[PDB]
Amino acid sequence: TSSGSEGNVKLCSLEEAQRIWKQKSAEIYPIMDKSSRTRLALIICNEEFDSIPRRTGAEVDITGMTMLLQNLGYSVDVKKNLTASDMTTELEAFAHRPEHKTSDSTFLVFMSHGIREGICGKKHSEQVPDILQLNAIFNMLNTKNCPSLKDKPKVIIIQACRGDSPGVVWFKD
Amino acid sequence: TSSGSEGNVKLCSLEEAQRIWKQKSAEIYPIMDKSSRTRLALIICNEEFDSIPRRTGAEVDITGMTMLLQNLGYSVDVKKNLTASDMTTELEAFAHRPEHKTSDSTFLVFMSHGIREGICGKKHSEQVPDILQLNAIFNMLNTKNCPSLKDKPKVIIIQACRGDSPGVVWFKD
Amino acid sequence: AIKKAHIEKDFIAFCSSTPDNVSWRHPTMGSVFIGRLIEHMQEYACSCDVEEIFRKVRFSFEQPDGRAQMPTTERVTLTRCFYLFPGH
Amino acid sequence: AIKKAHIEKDFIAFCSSTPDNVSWRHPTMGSVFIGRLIEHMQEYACSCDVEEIFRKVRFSFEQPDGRAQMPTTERVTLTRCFYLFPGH
Repeated sequence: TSSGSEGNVKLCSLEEAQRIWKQKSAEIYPIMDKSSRTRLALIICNEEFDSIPRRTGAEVDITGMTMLLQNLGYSVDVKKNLTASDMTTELEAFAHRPEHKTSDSTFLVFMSHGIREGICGKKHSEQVPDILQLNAIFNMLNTKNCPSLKDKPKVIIIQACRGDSPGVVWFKD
Repeated sequence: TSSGSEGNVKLCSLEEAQRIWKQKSAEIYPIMDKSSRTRLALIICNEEFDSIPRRTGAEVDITGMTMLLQNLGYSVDVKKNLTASDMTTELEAFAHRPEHKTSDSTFLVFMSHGIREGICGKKHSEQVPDILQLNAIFNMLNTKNCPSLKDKPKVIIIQACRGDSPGVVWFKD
Repeated sequence: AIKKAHIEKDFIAFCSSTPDNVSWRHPTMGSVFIGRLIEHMQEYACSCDVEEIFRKVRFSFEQPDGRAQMPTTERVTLTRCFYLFPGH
Repeated sequence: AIKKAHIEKDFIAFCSSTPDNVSWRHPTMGSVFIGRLIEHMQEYACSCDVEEIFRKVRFSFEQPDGRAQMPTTERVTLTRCFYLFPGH
């Protein structure tokens, strides 16, 4: 059955769930009551850019990821075609959402063009860079800026190039 | 018994060793014959600096690490008080050592002063930076520059500051 | 009173490629990394922790072809295993 | 013939602290991170993979005090579990 809330995500049986709490003791992140908990996720996807080419197919990634994160129990916020300044504002706002207090974890997902230095905002070009740094995301989600998410896993996912190279070398078989 | 080659390192019994190859199949890095294998490790430690203060106690770290890596079966090369240029030369040389061909893994250990940007060479000062970047180590050990160590784990350990901050925030208990 | 806490802790970043290198995307099938991650989460979230799932996603990229990329885990400060326990 | 390989793969970096922050050192007892790592390797190399050992080393730093630091794992491209199998 895959018509339920978890969809195509394979369920974890109660026998397997308690056998996982046997392999490792208090070395697992605590999970909140399914009843009361208010899990938040956030996807920022840039498809339409001013100068750099269009990311045809990003919609399938937005669809796929959103559905997956919902299956895992998160309320997915989807944001699109933002500048590095705009992304900061939205990351700042997500860090201020009250639901984190009644949450156990979060997922941040960024899908855009990227360079060696960071993630590209909608208005990016080689002459006028519009870049969000990996550093910025962490800084904005740490204990100083996001105290609600203290002691709770924060999972950041980035789909992007990190440079121009194909990342391959040849060798004799 | 701790007078053997592995010293204070707890031995892995053959029962536990084959029970580990049952929990995960071919998802474990292959290990070479103890007889023929030529495992290499390298520790670079900077204790004496030109301008920045002396790293009193680094000797206990050199002792400890060297003994530990030897216990794990590595031939430990120890290098001291080098510039960023000197460290590159030594990293370049370690990447060229023939024993890697008959090895399964390696350990790189760096112990020095550090800043946000990288690891400090012996001649470092704020006016004239002498810094080895994390990027440089990886670049010098990858498949392009170190083909002997292809498909083999390379473990890099860095003891250093990464900035000046204490890394703490306060909160109400 | 006031207690001290680590400023940065309980983080994991999962990137689509090693530094300096590209990440691919099909125009009708979306990004390879994302698709591979969904596939693997769908299949492994019940039994493995997220760190392990990422390792497995990396493992599926092991054998390269016409288009190659090697997903990379960054800035890990998880002090515990994160299990999703799907359905709970 | 020639085959394609990933340029960067099978790496793990373990740093003494999170970025922006300091790592401590006692003048007679050496560095805390190193000492803690030796301790943990000595005790866990037989049963856990290196990734897990690093997580445990991080876990021992969980409760901070007068001097605080949070070791960080960086640029992980391990596609498999690395077990040391000490004594083998």
